[PDB]
Amino acid sequence: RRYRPTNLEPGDAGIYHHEGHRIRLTKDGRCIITCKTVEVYADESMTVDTPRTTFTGDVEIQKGLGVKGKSQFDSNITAPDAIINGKSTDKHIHRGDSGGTTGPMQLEH
Amino acid sequence: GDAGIYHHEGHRIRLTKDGRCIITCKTVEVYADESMTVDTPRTTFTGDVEIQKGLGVKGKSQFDSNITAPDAIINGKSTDKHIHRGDSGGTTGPMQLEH
Amino acid sequence: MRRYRPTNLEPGDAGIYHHEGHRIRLTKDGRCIITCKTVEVYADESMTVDTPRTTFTGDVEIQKGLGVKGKSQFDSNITAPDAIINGKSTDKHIHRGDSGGTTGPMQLEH
Ligand SMILES: [Ca+2]
Ligand SMILES: [Cl-]
Ligand SMILES: [Fe+3]
Repeated sequence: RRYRPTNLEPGDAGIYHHEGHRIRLTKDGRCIITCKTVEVYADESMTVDTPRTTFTGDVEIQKGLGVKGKSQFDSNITAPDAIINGKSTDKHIHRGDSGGTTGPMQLEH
Repeated sequence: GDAGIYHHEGHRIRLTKDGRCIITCKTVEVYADESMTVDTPRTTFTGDVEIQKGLGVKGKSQFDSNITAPDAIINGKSTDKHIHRGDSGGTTGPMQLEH
Repeated sequence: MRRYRPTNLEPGDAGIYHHEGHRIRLTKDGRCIITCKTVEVYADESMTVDTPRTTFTGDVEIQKGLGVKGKSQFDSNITAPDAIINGKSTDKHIHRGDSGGTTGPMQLEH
């Protein structure tokens, strides 16, 4: 897919490359960047301060993730372990129905 | 002096002292037909984030509030369908709703 | 940081450039490059990134909620106060036991 819009409106402000990619400010408070690739090199940090950020594609995080609010995953997640309320899911047990202990989490069957 | 681009309505992109790049607007739309790469030690979103395809995380993840998912495959084992060796040497049934 | 990359101005470049050396540059072959110490984006309503893949080389912190439509692969441990899996609390889940009764809730590993 190639998307290099060229329309301009009265009052637009921008940075424009002759190949067609650009950064544009236009009416109704909109900033629109249209290009092949965006690279950000920020020595210290990037902050995105907005009520909602949406990524339409895949996201890869090469170090860690922290989330303060609730997370909703619509498809399966995979992890080597999930520590849930201090308890390893991989190795958790239960008090069994005869008052002993079960073995650890096992493969479905 | 600063460098920047400014719209009459008030939104702008500015470069200013101490290596700051500042974008201030109502909406930001980034269209990148191939990819976006953000090379920085820490990225912080102050609001919600929605990812419409998949997520991959190499490092540890810390969720401070509950997560929800149709299944979590933990060390190769379905959480939704997992069982245990029972306390009498048989097998339990699969994960069931809390009592 | 990834260094040793081309940074010299080419014919046709368009940008904004601060005296200190940070910059936003558009260069050949459809490339946009932001180089600085800090990036601060503020969008009063929303930000949308429409791209097949977004990569963050460092840590990410999300201060409100996260939603993911596709599959998620976590290569290291995750931690949460609870995981509601197919409608069932992981923290509090039970099983039918091996003797016709029911087990207690999830307990710490041995
Ligand atoms: Ca039993
Ligand atoms: Cl049992
Ligand atoms: Fe269990």
